[PDB]
Amino acid sequence: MYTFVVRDENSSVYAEVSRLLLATGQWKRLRKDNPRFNLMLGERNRLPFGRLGHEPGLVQLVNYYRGADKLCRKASLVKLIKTSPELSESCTWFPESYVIYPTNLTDEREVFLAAYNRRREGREGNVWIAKSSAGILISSEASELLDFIDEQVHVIQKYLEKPLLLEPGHRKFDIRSWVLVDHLYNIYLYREGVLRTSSEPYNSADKTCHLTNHCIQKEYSKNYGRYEEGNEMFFEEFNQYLMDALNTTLENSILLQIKHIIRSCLMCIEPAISTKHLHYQSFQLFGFDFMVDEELKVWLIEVNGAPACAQKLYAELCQGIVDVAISSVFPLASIFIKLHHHH
Amino acid sequence: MRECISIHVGQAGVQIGNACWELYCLEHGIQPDGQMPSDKTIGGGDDSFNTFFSETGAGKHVPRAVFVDLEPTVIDEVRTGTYRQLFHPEQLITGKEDAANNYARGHYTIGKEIIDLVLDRIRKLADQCTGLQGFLVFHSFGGGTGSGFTSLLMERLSVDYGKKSKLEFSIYPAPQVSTAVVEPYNSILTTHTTLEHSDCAFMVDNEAIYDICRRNLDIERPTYTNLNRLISQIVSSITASLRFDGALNVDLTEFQTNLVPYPRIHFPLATYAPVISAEKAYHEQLSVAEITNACFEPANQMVKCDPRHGKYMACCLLYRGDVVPKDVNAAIATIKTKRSIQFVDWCPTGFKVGINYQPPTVVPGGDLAKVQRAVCMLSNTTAIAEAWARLDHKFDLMYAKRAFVHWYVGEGMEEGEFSEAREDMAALEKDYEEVGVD
Amino acid sequence: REIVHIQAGQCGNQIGAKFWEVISDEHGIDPTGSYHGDSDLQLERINVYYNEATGNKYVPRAILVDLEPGTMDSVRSGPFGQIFRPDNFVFGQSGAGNNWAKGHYTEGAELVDSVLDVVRKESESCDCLQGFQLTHSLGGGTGSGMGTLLISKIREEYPDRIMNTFSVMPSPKVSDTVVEPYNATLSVHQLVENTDETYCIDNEALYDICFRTLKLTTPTYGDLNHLVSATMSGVTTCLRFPGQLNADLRKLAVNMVPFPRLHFFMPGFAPLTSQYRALTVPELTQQMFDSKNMMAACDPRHGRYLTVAAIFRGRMSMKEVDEQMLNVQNKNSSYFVEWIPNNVKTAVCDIPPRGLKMSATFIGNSTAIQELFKRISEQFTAMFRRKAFLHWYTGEGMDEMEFTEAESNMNDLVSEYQQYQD
Amino acid sequence: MEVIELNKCTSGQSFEVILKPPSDPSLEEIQKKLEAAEERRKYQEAELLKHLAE
Ligand SMILES: Nc1nc2c(ncn2[C@@H]2O[C@H](COP(=O)(O)OP(=O)(O)OP(=O)(O)O)[C@@H](O)[C@H]2O)c(=O)[nH]1
Ligand SMILES: Nc1ncnc2c1ncn2[C@@H]1O[C@H](COP(=O)(O)OP(=O)(O)CP(=O)(O)O)[C@@H](O)[C@H]1O
Ligand SMILES: Nc1nc2c(ncn2[C@@H]2O[C@H](COP(=O)(O)OP(=O)(O)O)[C@@H](O)[C@H]2O)c(=O)[nH]1
Ligand SMILES: [Ca+2]
Ligand SMILES: [Ca+2]
Ligand SMILES: [Mg+2]
Ligand SMILES: [Mg+2]
Ligand SMILES: [Mg+2]
Repeated sequence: MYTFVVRDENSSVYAEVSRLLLATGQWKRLRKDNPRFNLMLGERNRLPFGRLGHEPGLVQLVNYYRGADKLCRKASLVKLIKTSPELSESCTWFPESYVIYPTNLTDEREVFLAAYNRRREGREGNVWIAKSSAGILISSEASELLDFIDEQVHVIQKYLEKPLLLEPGHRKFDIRSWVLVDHLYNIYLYREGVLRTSSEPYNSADKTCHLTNHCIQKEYSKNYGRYEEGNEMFFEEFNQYLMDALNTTLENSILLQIKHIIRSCLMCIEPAISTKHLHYQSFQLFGFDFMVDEELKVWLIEVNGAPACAQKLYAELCQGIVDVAISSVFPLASIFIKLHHHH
Repeated sequence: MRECISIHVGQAGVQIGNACWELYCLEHGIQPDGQMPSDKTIGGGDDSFNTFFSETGAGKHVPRAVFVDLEPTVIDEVRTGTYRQLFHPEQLITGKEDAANNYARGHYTIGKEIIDLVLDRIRKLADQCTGLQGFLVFHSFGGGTGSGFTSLLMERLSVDYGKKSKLEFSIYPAPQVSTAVVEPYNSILTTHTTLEHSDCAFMVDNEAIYDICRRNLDIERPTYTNLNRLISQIVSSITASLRFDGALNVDLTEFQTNLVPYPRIHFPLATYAPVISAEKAYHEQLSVAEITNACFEPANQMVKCDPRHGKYMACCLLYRGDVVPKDVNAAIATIKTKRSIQFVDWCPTGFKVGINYQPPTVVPGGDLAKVQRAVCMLSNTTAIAEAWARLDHKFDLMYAKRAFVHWYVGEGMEEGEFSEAREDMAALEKDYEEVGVD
Repeated sequence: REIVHIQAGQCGNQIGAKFWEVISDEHGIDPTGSYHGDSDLQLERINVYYNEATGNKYVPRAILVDLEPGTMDSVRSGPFGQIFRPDNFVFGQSGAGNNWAKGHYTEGAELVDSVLDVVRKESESCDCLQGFQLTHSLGGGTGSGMGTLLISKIREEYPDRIMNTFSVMPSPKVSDTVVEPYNATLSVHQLVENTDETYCIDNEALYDICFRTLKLTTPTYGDLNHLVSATMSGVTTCLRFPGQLNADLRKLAVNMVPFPRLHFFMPGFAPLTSQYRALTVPELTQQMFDSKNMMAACDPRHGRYLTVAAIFRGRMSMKEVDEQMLNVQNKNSSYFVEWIPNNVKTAVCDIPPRGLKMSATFIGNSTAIQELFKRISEQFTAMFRRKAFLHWYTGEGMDEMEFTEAESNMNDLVSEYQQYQD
Repeated sequence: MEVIELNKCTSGQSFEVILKPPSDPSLEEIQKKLEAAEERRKYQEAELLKHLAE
C-alpha cells in the first residue's frame, strides 16, 4: 500500500494518473498538506523541493524536475542554448533567437539589430516573431517589434517563412511530442504525437494561418475541423501523407531529427537536474513542439513543463506513466521509444 | 599566538566537546593525564596548539573549555571519564533540574539562576589569555538547555566581550534521534535571539550524520557515540588551522572574512570525505580528485540540500594528508566542467585551499578507518536555506493551533516572542532567495 | 530525581500494592527490602521510587491513604506489605461510603492534613523532586473525593512539581454503587485543573479484555488489577531505567500535552495472552495500537492521536522497531494530527517484564477519549435530571449548583476534544 | 585558472585558485527582559494561589 498527494487540481494529465493509481487498489491518496507520502503530484509554481526526501522510512517521488524551468521558459531556453557548449552558439535545429528586455527595465537589443541589418543589407527573408511566457506580433520591421515589447521579458526569433504545408489546404502546422524522463534519467519518447494543424491557407503576406495554437484555431479560424477532427492529425495519418506526397516516411524525414533534439536538450541539463544520488527522486513529462519546413528539416519551437495530452491519447500515455515512472519505483503485486545515451 | 575558548552547552554540546577534545589530544599527542612529551617548552609557550590548551608548571596541557549543563548526569561522565584529568572542576558547571526541552525554561527560568556563575567561570579562563580571539560554542537546537541557555549566554558574551568573535557548532534537529516534539520551536526561538550575536555558525543536521553512519559505515542503528566521533572529525578539520601552523583561517576573524560576506547569511555548509568503515579489511585509497569530487555530492554534506539550485558566496577546501597543490587544481578544473557551480555576480568564482600534511587521526577502536588523505569543504551556499524552510514549516503547523505554547508562557515567556522569532526567520529565508535565485 | 507515590482508597491501595509488587521484582527488591539482582540497570535509577535506608535497604517512597482501615490492613498483611514505611500508613476509621462529598469535604478534610505531613516529610529529603503520582478510582469516596482533595492541596504547596495520576474510571459493567457517575464527574473536573498527566484506566475495558481476550469468564478485581499492574509498570519504564526519551515526568508532559486541559491518556499493553510463543516485533506493534489492547474503552478510529509515546522492552532489533513504528504511522497517517509533526516517540528498554521475552506499552493522547467522558456524562445526566441520590451529597453540605457546574465543566472538556478532532 | 598567495611551511601549505573574476542590547535591557519574565511567573503563580485560596 503506497501513498500519494495531489497539489495541482488543474492538471488534466495527472488527474487521470491519480484515477489510475486508486483503481489499482494499492495506492491511497492523502490530504494535499500531509507529509507522509510516497509520491507528490506537485504544483507548477513554487514547488517545495526542500521539504522532499526528509521522511524516514519513506521513499519519496515527485512529478517535476527541480531546475527544469531552464528549458521550459522562453527566455531561459534561448539563454541555455547560446551559453551551453553542448548546444553551442551555432545550433542547426534552433531558430536564431534573441532575448529582449523592455526599455522600462542580459539584454540583446544591439545584437538583435546587428543580425537584422545583415538580413536587411542582403535581400533575405527578414520576418521575425516576438513572444514570451505570459500576445504575439509578426512584423518584418524591427521597429514594430521593439515598440511592441516595450508596450516582462520577451524573445524575438526568426520566423520560418517557408514552412512545410499540408495538402489539400496549403496550411501551417506543428508537431507535439510527449517525452517522459524517469528517476534513472531514461528518456522515453511516446510513440504517439499530434499535428496541431491550421485550417486556413498559409499567406506569406491577421495571425490565424500563422499561429497553430488550439485556442486560436477554435475561436478565430473559420474552417476549424474541416480537414481533420479538432485540427489534430495523429502520426498514422501523417505517415501516410508523407508516403503519398513526398515519397518518404515520418521516421526518417522527421522523427530522427526530433529524437536528436530531445536527447540533446535533456542530456545538456542532466548534470544540473539529475536526482541520481539525491535524497528524493524526480520524474517529469515534457511536451516538445516542433516546426517542419519545406526542406523536411525539424526546428525546436519551445518545450512545455506542464503539458496537456491529446484527448485520444490520455488513456494510453497516463498508463505508460504509471508503468515506467511510478511502478518502477513502487512496484505493484512498450508504448515508448527509449532514447539511449551516455549517463 | 591568540587563545580560543570552547564552550559546551547541553547534552549534545558536552558529549560533542567530549569527543572533540579526545580527538584534539590524539592529534597533538597529548595523553589523558594532560602530559605532552613532544612539548619541549615546559609550563608555557606560544605555539599553534596553545590556542586551545593552557600549560601548568607540572607540564599538564589543560583544555581552554567550559562545560555547562543544567542537569549533572551528562557532565558527571566527563568528571569520571577517561580524560577526567585534563579539566579542573572549575570548568565543569552543573545544575540539578534541566530545561525539559523548553527553550523558555532554559533561557528565563533556570538560565537566570546560573548565568552569572557561568560567566564568572568563563572570566577565569579569559584571565589566562594574553590575546583572546573569541569563543566556539557547542550546543543543540532542540534541547531546552542547548537552545534556551545558549541564546542567553551569547547575549551576555557580546556584552562582556564585544570585540571578540563567536563561532557556533549547532546540531539541527532530526526526528530519527530527537527526544522532543517542540524542537522546531526551540530551534527557531534560539536562532532568532542568537542571529545578531554569532559571527559564523556551522550547522550539523543529525539526519545527515545518521545516514552517513548507516550508508558509509554500515551501522544499523547509529548511536550518539557513532554520530559524535564523525562530528568531531568535521570540527577537527575546521579548527585544525587554529591548532596547527598554517596561513589559511589562522584566527577566528578569518572565518568570517573567508566565509561570511553578509552577516546574517553566516551558515556555511560543511562537506566531508572520505568516510570509510574500519570493518572493511582492504579499501582502495581515494585520490585527490575523487575526494574533491565527493565534496559536491549531497550525500556527504552535514545538511541535506542541493547546492546546484543555489549560488555560492565562498568556498574553502581544507585538505589533511598526502595532498599537493598541483593535484588540487587538477581536480578543481575537472569538477568545474562537470558540475553546476554558480557564484553570485559580486563574488569571485574561486576556492581557498588549505593543506595540512598530517593525515586525519582516527580514534583507536572507533568506526572510522585510517585514510591517506581527506578534505572538508566549507561552502557558503544559499542552498542551506532549505533547512530553514523545513524548520519554519513545522513551526507554522504547530503554532497555527498554539500547540505546546502554554509550556513556554508558563515560564514567563510572552506569546509574541514566537511570532517575533518566526518573522525573523521569514526575513532570513527572504534574504537567501534574493541572493540565490534570479 | 525522586517521585512521591500516593495511593488512596480501596482501589488505589489494591492497585498500588500490586504496582509496588511488580516493580520491586523488576528492580530485584525482596518483600523485606534487600536487593538481590544481577544487573546494574536495576539500581541505576532506583532512587526514583525507592529511598535508601540503613543496611542498604530500599524503602518505597509510597504513602498509603484511606478512610477505612480495612484495605490497608490487607496490604500490610500482603506479600510486599512489610516493605512499606510504617509511618506512611495514614488511615481513618469512619469511611467514605462511596460518597465524593465525604472524602472531599467532611471525612477526608479531617484527615488530609495528617497525610500532607507525611507527603512533606518525604519531599523534604528529596534532592530533586520531580512530582507526585497518585493511584485511585474516581467512582468511590476516598480515592475520588479525598484523592482530588490531596491533589488540590499538594499543588498549593508544590506548585512547580508535576502531578501524575492513575485514575480508574467507573463502569456499569463493573459497578459497586449507582452514585459512581456522580463521583467521577466531580473528580474529572479536579483532574482537568490540577494534574499534568492522567492515565485513564477504564474498568469497562479491563473487563472486556479479561472476558473477550484473556478468556476469563468470571473476572475478579484481582484479574483486573493484573492488567493495571502490567500497564503501570510499562508506562513508568522510561522513569525507572536509563533512557533518552521521556526520562522524567516534566519532559513526558512536554511531549504529550499540547494543550493544558487535554492531558488524559489512553494506555495500552501488548501482549495479552491466556503463552510460551515468541512474539515478533511486527506483532508487538500491531497489537499495541489495536483497540482491543487498550485500557480506556475508546475506539481510536473515532478520533485522532495528538501525541503518542511508545515503549518497547526486551532484547530486540532497535532497527526493526523503527521500521514497524514508521510503518504504522505511514499506513495510518489519517489518525495522527498533521499539525503536530513527528508526534510519535519510541523508547527502547533492555530489561523485559516478568514472564515475557519482550513487550510493548502504548501511551496515547487521543481525541477519542471523549467517548469515555461522553459516556460518564450521559450516565450522570440520567440521574441528575431527576435529582436522584443527591441527598447523600446535600447531606454533607453540597449544593445542586456544584453538580451543575461539574456537569458543565465536563461538557466543555468534551467540546474541547471535538475542536481538535476536525 | 590563477593561483595566488602561496604560503608554505613544514606542516603544510595554503593558496587560492580563482576561476573567474566577479560580474547590540546592553546589560540594562537584558536584565529588564529577564526580570519581566520572572514577574509574569509570579503573577501567574499568585493568580493560581488566589484561585486555590477561593
Ligand atoms: N549529534 C548529537 N546530537 C545530540 C546529542 N544529544 C542530543 N542530541 C540532539 O539534541 C536534541 C536535544 O538536545 P539536548 O542536548 O539533548 O537537550 P539539552 O541541551 O540537554 O537541554 P535540556 O532540555 O535541558 O535537557 C535532540 O534532537 C537530539 O537529537 C549528541 O550527543 N550528539
Ligand atoms: N519562429 C517561428 N517560426 C514559425 N512559426 C512559429 C515560430 N514561433 C512560433 N511559431 C508558431 O506560433 C505558435 C505559438 O508558439 P508558442 O509555443 O510560442 O505558443 P504557446 O507556448 O503559447 C502554445 P504551447 O503551450 O502549446 O507550446 C506555434 O504553434 C508555431 O506554429
Ligand atoms: N480495577 C479495579 N477497580 C476497582 C477496585 N476496587 C474498586 N474499583 C472500582 O472503583 C470504584 C469503587 O471505588 P472504591 O475503591 O471503593 O473507592 P474508595 O471509597 O475511595 O475506596 C468502582 O467503580 C470499582 O469498579 C480494584 O481493586 N480494581
Ligand atoms: Ca609549551
Ligand atoms: Ca469526624
Ligand atoms: Mg507554452
Ligand atoms: Mg539535558
Ligand atoms: Mg469500595
